[PDB]
Amino acid sequence: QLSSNLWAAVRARGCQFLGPAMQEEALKLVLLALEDGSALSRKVLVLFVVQRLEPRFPQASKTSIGHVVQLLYRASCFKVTKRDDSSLMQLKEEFRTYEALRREHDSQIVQIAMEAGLRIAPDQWSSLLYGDQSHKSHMQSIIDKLQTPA
Amino acid sequence: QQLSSNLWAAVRARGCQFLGPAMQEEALKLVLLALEDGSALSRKVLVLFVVQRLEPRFPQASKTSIGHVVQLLYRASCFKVTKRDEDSSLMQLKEEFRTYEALRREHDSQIVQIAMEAGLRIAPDQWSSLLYGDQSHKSHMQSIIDKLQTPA
Ligand SMILES: [Cl-]
Ligand SMILES: [Cl-]
Ligand SMILES: [Cl-]
Ligand SMILES: [Cl-]
Ligand SMILES: [Cl-]
Ligand SMILES: [Zn+2]
Repeated sequence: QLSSNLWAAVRARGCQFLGPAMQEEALKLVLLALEDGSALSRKVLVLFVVQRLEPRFPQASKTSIGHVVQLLYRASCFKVTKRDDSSLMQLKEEFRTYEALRREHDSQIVQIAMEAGLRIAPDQWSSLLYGDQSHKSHMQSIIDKLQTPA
Repeated sequence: QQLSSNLWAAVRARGCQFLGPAMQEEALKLVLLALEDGSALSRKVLVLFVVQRLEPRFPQASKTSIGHVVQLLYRASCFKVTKRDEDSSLMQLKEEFRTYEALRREHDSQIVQIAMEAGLRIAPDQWSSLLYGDQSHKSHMQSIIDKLQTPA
């Protein structure tokens, strides 16, 4: 019930979580393209990612990867250069490591759960987002930052 | 060949590469695919974009050789370069070269310029063979040579 309701809330907001392994690889590919400050259109960023993902993850599509990009967009990860032509995205300087990018990504899904009234604990979050229990403290610190400080 | 061997040696000596007519055609189309909308990519990311799509079709493709193809386009003044502080330089295809024909004209002209630098005299028929593997690009090659040789 809980997971189903979380992923519905994510999809309701134009976003997607592709499962722990696929999301991790999708994010590492976004990072590979943008960590040096390259400025890519959605077209080109998605082309870059889908092409490399599709062999291992056949569910990779322009639509599903676009939705992962939208999650990062909603999280304010990008500097956007607007045009008369397709707008460009760069990763903001503070988010050009996997740890940082993953922190904003994960925080955005927690905020979505808060927006939808879902009460999820660190252990549950670790399973949901990583398929393991090695990110409990990572998830606890995300939640603390979204609540009144001590 | 003598002229062919010498031409390609001259190109490679300048940090540039021509992958063969079929392969170079595909490589340039993939550069176009990444850059035709005005995206600004580092050499790193442009090479990655190209090799990831080229290598499955042409298994001899490497980051090193594709890097040399990008250098040929750079040498040919095809890019608008930007550089923010310490971050990597970014390449955009100049607006005038965002079609295959326009991009090939500048690429092909640069290779002709290299031939001239090296003192190689190659006729349009030979050029058509060299750059396209056919005899259907002789007039294209003549126009390129005339533009390099003769003021308009
Ligand atoms: Cl064309
Ligand atoms: Cl012709
Ligand atoms: Cl002809
Ligand atoms: Cl022509
Ligand atoms: Cl032509
Ligand atoms: Zn032509």
